[PDB]
Amino acid sequence: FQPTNGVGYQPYRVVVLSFELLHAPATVCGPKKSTNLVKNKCVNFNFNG
Amino acid sequence: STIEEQAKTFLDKFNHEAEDLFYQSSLASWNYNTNITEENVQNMNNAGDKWSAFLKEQSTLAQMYPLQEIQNLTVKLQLQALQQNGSSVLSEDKSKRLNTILNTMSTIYSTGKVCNPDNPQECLLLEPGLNEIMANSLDYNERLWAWESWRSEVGKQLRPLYEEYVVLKNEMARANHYEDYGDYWRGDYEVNGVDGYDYSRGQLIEDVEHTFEEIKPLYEHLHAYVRAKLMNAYPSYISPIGCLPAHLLGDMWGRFWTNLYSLTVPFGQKPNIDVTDAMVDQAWDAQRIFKEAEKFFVSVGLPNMTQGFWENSMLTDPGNVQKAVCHPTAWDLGKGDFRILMCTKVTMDDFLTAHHEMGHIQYDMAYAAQPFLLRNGANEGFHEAVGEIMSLSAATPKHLKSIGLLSPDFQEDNETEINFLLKQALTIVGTLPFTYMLEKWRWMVFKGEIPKDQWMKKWWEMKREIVGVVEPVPHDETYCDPASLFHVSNDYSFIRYYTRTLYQFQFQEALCQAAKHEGPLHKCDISNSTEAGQKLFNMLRLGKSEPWTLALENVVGAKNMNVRPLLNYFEPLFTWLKDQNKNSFVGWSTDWSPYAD
Repeated sequence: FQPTNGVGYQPYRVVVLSFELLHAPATVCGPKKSTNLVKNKCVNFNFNG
Repeated sequence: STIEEQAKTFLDKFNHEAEDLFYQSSLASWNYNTNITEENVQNMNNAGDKWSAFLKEQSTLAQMYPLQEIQNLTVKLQLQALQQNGSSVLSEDKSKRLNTILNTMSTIYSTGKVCNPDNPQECLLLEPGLNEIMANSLDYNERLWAWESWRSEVGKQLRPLYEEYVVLKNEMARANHYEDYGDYWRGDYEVNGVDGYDYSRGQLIEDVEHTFEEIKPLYEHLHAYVRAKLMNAYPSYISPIGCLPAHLLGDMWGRFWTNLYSLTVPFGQKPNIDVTDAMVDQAWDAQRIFKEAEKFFVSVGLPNMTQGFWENSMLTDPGNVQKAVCHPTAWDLGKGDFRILMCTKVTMDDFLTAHHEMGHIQYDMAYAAQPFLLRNGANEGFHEAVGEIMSLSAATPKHLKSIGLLSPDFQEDNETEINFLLKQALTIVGTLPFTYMLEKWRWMVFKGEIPKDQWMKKWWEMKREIVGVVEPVPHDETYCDPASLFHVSNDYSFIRYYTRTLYQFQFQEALCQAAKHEGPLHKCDISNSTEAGQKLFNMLRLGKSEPWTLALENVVGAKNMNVRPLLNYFEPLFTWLKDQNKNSFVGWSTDWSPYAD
């Protein structure tokens, strides 16, 4: 690995993410953005399911 | 388990080592050529010694693999390209003597300096002194003096060295299972094991002779016109029936007659097609020219060039603190490294040579996916053919008009086309008879058909016959006039030029067919032709992974070399020359000589 190496020979860091979903309870997930908490008004809501 | 599998594993390991080792050697060479320093010489020597030792060790470890039991064509081809012992098949002492003689001949050719009798201390080398004298100075006496002095002070020294080198190469080829070293060099084009595409070493001679005899009428008419023009210039020095003097052809060997173009121009009042002034007006430089070449190659369908080229390759003169060889070179350094080393100036010639070098680079990267042994052209005449067709396509007036260099108001007439065709003839087919005669003379010399006591007396025979060119002064066997050329004095195959010329004409004809150009062949441009580029890349990617006969068939539909595309290219010029030579004798006379009155 030299600075003068070819484009296909320059070093490349690579990460492989395997999202395994086995029998164990789900642990990692998205942020699940907490929307702004309105009140005293008819609105559909979802609190932790 | 099997020997074939072990050979495949050994070849894979050799390729893995060779990629890195050749990359280091090529990087050292690039550093040395961009900056010539003593440390650059030292690391060049180190890299070369390492690479040569590695190659020899791999060749030795591969020769034990039997090639007859290997059914994989690629593996067998790689091994035979590796198992080639070469001159090492001889003893160590004989190989050392051959190498020493090669170095001595190369030095004598390079250091060949002739001193005028008027001033012994005033001496000129072949380059740039003698070459300029024989290409620009029109004086009969000066050219004759330079020619005779070179062939005396260089030919007499080289004749024993050249003879010993010839016999050593011949005995090496005999130990290499070749009838002569001429056969050893013809084995490069040799193809075996492929039904319908195998090529024999003597088939090369047959094809070259057949193509030359096809060109013979056109060459005779061109020689007649050139001799008529030279008589218009030197009436008392050249006979209308006799052959042309060797020193009056624009060069020492008479190889290129383009220097006689000023003396043989069809229409001297017709302006020459040159957009160098347009480049100056548009302020084009090396980077602009390379960008335009890349844009054109993208237009024909080839992929865009890597930016690492721009990072690494040099385009202009690298100042004056460091010294660099400004000769146009295309470097395939390996491991994804492609560069061009050339000091590009603002002229049409540099434009064309830069396009030639970048076409070389495109061909090199086309077969980059091939293994290390297969990362090369199929034959010595393929890559340069690609470069020449790229230069020709870049030189088309249509392309110049499209890019804005050639203004649209520029008119194309019959006289300008005739001048262009005649200049192209003097550049291309001027050397084809010379190349053919020199190659045949070398073939017979290696085969031993020409004894020493007649060597020169045989050489000047075919010069008078094949080329229709007579030496201005007689030369004895002490002279080594064939060795007065670079390739003969440096052991380089000279048929490569004829083969590459024919390949480039065939490729140009095929590309014009694919692009469906309308008009004369010399006016054909492959701009905005994606299909032609795709077809070309279909075997450019092959490189030497497939027989060159198969590659040529995949381009032009012919499995063998021919000059029919050359005939199509020069047909208007052929007709013009035949019309002009109605009053000038066509042919030559071997008996007549400038030294005989």
